[PDB]
Amino acid sequence: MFYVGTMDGWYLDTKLNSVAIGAHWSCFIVLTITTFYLGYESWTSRGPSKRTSFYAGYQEEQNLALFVNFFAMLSYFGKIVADTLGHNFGDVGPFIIGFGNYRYADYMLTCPMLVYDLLYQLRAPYRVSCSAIIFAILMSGVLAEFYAEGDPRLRNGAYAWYGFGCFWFIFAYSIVMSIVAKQYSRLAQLAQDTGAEHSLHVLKFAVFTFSMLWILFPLVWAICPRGFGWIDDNWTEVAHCVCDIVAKSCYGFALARFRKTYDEELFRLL
Amino acid sequence: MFYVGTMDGWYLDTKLNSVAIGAHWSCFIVLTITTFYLGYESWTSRGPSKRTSFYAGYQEEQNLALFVNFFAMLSYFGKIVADTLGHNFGDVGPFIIGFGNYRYADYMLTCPMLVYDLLYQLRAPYRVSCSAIIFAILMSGVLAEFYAEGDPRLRNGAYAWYGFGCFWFIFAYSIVMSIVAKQYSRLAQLAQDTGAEHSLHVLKFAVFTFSMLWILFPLVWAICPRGFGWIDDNWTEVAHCVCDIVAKSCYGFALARFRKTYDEELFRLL
Amino acid sequence: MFYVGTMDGWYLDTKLNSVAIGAHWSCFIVLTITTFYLGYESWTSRGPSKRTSFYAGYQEEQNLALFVNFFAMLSYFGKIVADTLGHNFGDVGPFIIGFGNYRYADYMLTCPMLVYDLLYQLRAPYRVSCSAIIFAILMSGVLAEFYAEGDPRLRNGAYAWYGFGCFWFIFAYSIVMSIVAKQYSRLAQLAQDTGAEHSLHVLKFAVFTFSMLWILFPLVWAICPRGFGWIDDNWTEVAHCVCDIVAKSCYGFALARFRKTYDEELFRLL
Ligand SMILES: CC(C)CCC[C@@H](C)[C@H]1CC[C@H]2[C@@H]3CC=C4C[C@@H](O)CC[C@]4(C)[C@H]3CC[C@]12C
Ligand SMILES: CC(C)CCC[C@@H](C)[C@H]1CC[C@H]2[C@@H]3CC=C4C[C@@H](O)CC[C@]4(C)[C@H]3CC[C@]12C
Ligand SMILES: CC(C)CCC[C@@H](C)[C@H]1CC[C@H]2[C@@H]3CC=C4C[C@@H](O)CC[C@]4(C)[C@H]3CC[C@]12C
Ligand SMILES: CC(C)CCC[C@@H](C)[C@H]1CC[C@H]2[C@@H]3CC=C4C[C@@H](O)CC[C@]4(C)[C@H]3CC[C@]12C
Ligand SMILES: CC(C)CCC[C@@H](C)[C@H]1CC[C@H]2[C@@H]3CC=C4C[C@@H](O)CC[C@]4(C)[C@H]3CC[C@]12C
Ligand SMILES: CC(C)CCC[C@@H](C)[C@H]1CC[C@H]2[C@@H]3CC=C4C[C@@H](O)CC[C@]4(C)[C@H]3CC[C@]12C
Ligand SMILES: *C/C=C(C)/C=C/C=C(C)/C=C/C1=C(C)CCCC1(C)C
Ligand SMILES: *C/C=C(C)/C=C/C=C(C)/C=C/C1=C(C)CCCC1(C)C
Ligand SMILES: *C/C=C(C)/C=C/C=C(C)/C=C/C1=C(C)CCCC1(C)C
Ligand SMILES: CCCCCCCCCCCCCCCC(=O)O
Ligand SMILES: CCCCCCCCCCCCCCCC(=O)O
Ligand SMILES: CCCCCCCCCCCCCCCC(=O)O
Ligand SMILES: CCCCCCCCCCCCCCCC(=O)O
Ligand SMILES: CCCCCCCCCCCCCCCC(=O)O
Ligand SMILES: CCCCCCCCCCCCCCCC(=O)O
Repeated sequence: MFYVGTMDGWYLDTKLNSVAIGAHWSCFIVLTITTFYLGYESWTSRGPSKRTSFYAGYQEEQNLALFVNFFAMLSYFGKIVADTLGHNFGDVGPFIIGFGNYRYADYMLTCPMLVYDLLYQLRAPYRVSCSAIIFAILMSGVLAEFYAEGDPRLRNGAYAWYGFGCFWFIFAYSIVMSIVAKQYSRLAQLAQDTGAEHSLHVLKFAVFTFSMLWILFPLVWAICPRGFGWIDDNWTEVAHCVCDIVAKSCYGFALARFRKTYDEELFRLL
Repeated sequence: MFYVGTMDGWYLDTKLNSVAIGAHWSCFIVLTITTFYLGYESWTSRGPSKRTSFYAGYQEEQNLALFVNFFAMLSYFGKIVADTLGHNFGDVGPFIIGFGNYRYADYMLTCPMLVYDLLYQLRAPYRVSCSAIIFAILMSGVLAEFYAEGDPRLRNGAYAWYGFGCFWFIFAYSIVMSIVAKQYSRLAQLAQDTGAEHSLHVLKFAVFTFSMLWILFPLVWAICPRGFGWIDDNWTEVAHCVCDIVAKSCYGFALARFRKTYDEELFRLL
Repeated sequence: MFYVGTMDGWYLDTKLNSVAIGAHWSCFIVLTITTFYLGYESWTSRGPSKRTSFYAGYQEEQNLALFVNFFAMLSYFGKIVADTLGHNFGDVGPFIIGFGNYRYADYMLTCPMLVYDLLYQLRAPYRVSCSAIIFAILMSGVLAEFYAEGDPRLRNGAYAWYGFGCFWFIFAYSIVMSIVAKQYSRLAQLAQDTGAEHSLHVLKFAVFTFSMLWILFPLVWAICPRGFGWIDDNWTEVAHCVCDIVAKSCYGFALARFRKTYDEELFRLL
């Protein structure tokens, strides 16, 4: 009778329309392109010096954007296999971290890597600590799905867990931004008028812009059928596809361009 | 008919009484307090020198006690949401590492971090190796729950897995204590009568005391309905709450006090 | 009606014969022996210098073969407990990473460690990156099991996921071998005729031989009931036991012998 968390739910027909299926295809294609591009950048990178063969091979923190895009691509491969077979893939079948049959179970793998990577660009403190908190926020979102989709007697568990996640998200942000802020401040005074100043401006704004676009995820939760229900389940899939293209692919391309142009300029100051 | 491992089990009414629910509330409050306290110590720590701003931010091994308390707090948040909704949370619903709807599934995340942290205080060898073995012991305990709570035809699987876990636990201990012993021995001769001797005495006894209190977990298993059944399921929840307050919170406060008083005294010798 | 992914499947009688049960016993005994042997080598190792007490304790990358054998031993302990109780253990019960009730769910823990260890022997670049890709390939194999064993309407999902895994496996190999190749090339010119040359020859061939034996896993998939069905489920269990003895135990013994004889000879060049 309740399908969430079961194999019975997995064998049902897909509830998704052409709009949601099209969004999954679009997201998979963009993530696959980004993965091959970031793979090429990883192979050919010689570092800021431009004299170290397989630089990204020895400094493997450089491959974090590649692995974010690669794991997101694997998750969307699963969504398009399920869509083309025409079976239900929403919060049914086996619970596997890094796989997106459970909403936010894919992000539990990729988001901690993405926050680590963002903070690593500014050599910011609390990188592992912010990855751990993001892991717990995404766990909160997974548990809110089980309550939201289960027996309506337990529905208020979804708000308890959303609230917990939002609490720690606001906390994490209000500490993260106060690190990104101090890291730019340190380097800004250090940079003086050297020309590294302009690249350092760009790095702070890019890292801040991509950080702040993460607020779209709890906002989509609030407007979708989990909260107010102003958008349906099909448009929620479209909202997540767009947010994933921005958070992972556009981030991946933006960072890859920064490393192409401004890496050495800041490698002396960072 | 058998509920362990199923969503059907999750929708049943809670089997817990007021004593077990009160123990969960008490444990959640203490873990939340410890988390905020250890968060404050992490933010304000300047290291043993007292001259490094955001020391714990760059030396993130210092945040391990914080993350143990934070993940235990998340697990107990889940128990009190389930208690207040009034649904069954004992070995039912989705299997998620770091979440305590399966007994020992929460500990699979926090215990390896806690053993790493203990051995890191003495700069002991085999820190990752001891974290790996503790992970396997807690896996053993998870698998013993599935056999203990399932079809009684398979009940003897619970003893096979408890035995496996106990075997490797005795092994791990009988090697760990022989490291803690040699690490104190090395530093004891090195310390001479310098005043660092007294702090080093305290560190060995504290690390040994907290290590030895981990024997309470397999002893609670033996006395609870899994073994002899001298205590019921409600008193087992109380026993785990008390053991968690000692193993995580009291450990967290004890370590934080050691770092406040004796960090620099031993940072020259460690 | 479909048992894959369910607790109902776990309570069924074993489908395995004496040949498959004997293979599980044989594999468990060999992995346990290898674990105790590699444990002894870890304890007594003094490094290439032969002057560092608990060398493997401080350089914990040396314990990777030990932890591969230890986790494989835990997985086979589970198979023999299930065989002796006489219950079904094939892709039923709880999904737990590092546990082999789901085919390839045990390997998701051990294979990334094993590829890290192989590449670490040659100080090869892309070690974490190759561990991440192997993790995704083994995830692909897990998802192909759910489709292969479920509702036959969704059977073609098994080929989609096998294809995805094979694609990234060929990719990973065709990049890995081009690293092992360049790492041997670098050291070969560096070694000249010093006597380190002969040991370096042995290391390249051993690492290449063990790397290439990993092709047996997707080949067994193709010949077993997942693909052409030339062998039955019982002989598939035997094929995996033999492949595990070679990939983990024989690897473990071969590496341990290399470190006994040729460690110092190459520690100056590596
Ligand atoms: C989406 C499916 C069909 C996979 C196709 C991936 C395509 C788009 C990938 C694979 C190889 C890639 C190319 C690899 C190398 C280079 C050289 C350099 O100048 C950067 C871009 C460029 C030219 C890449 C563009 C994207 C690319 C063409
Ligand atoms: C990047 C673009 C160009 C290529 C698309 C790649 C993937 C997503 C495509 C290519 C071929 C596809 C498969 C083609 C055939 C079948 C059989 C059908 O009964 C179920 C769907 C299934 C199993 C498809 C799933 C999706 C699939 C694996
Ligand atoms: C349990 C629920 C209600 C959450 C409440 C957490 C409370 C207990 C936390 C939040 C902020 C914390 C304080 C933060 C900072 C300091 C300064 C220093 O002198 C150590 C203790 C002290 C004074 C902390 C004591 C505990 C504290 C008051
Ligand atoms: C630390 C102390 C002071 C604060 C306690 C925090 C948490 C555990 C409390 C505060 C408010 C609580 C919620 C209040 C309202 C409801 C609706 C009810 O139908 C189910 C329980 C549920 C969902 C509660 C779960 C537990 C809860 C989230
Ligand atoms: C498979 C079950 C019964 C467990 C038994 C494990 C046995 C085979 C293990 C445990 C202790 C091990 C021994 C430990 C130490 C040494 C000394 C050295 O010269 C290497 C081999 C040798 C002699 C080992 C051989 C294997 C050994 C005997
Ligand atoms: C290495 C060799 C020498 C020792 C073998 C170790 C393990 C695999 C053996 C030793 C004793 C065995 C147990 C003996 C008794 C029972 C009770 C029976 O109703 C179910 C099987 C079960 C639970 C067995 C499972 C496997 C077991 C745990
Ligand atoms: C690649 C995907 C990214 C970067 C996703 C990030 C998602 C979040 C920050 C989600 C956060 C949420 C909360 C703050 C509350 C609980 C619900 C979530 C999971 C949507
Ligand atoms: C914060 C919680 C802690 C430190 C818990 C530690 C738990 C253990 C060491 C449990 C060990 C067990 C065995 C030795 C055998 C199997 C049963 C267990 C899991 C209770
Ligand atoms: C100890 C076990 C080892 C080293 C196992 C390795 C297994 C693989 C490389 C398996 C690979 C597969 C694919 C290439 C495609 C999908 C099916 C798999 C999982 C068999
Ligand atoms: C340390 C944790 C801090 C507290 C964070 C969680 C607090 C928010 C709980 C929200 C519960 C909302 C329940 C709504 C009930 C209703 O619909 O009437
Ligand atoms: C932390 C980022 C910002 C998140 C903004 C949260 C705004 C509150 C959303 C609550 C939605 C759940 C309650 C809706 C219930 C209903 O009216 O049906
Ligand atoms: C390397 C592994 C070492 C062995 C560790 C496990 C051995 C203990 C097995 C205990 C089985 C107890 C079964 C009791 C059967 C009964 O009740 O009659
Ligand atoms: C390794 C730490 C010490 C653990 C102490 C173990 C003591 C044996 C407990 C076995 C309990 C299981 C058998 C009870 C069966 C019964 O009598 O009903
Ligand atoms: C980036 C991903 C690359 C593509 C890798 C997967 C492509 C192989 C898909 C195989 C599908 C085979 C379906 C067979 C259908 C049938 O039986 O008729
Ligand atoms: C990447 C390593 C090599 C793998 C070799 C793959 C060979 C193709 C195997 C496809 C098997 C699945 C299709 C069989 C369908 C059938 O005929 O019943």
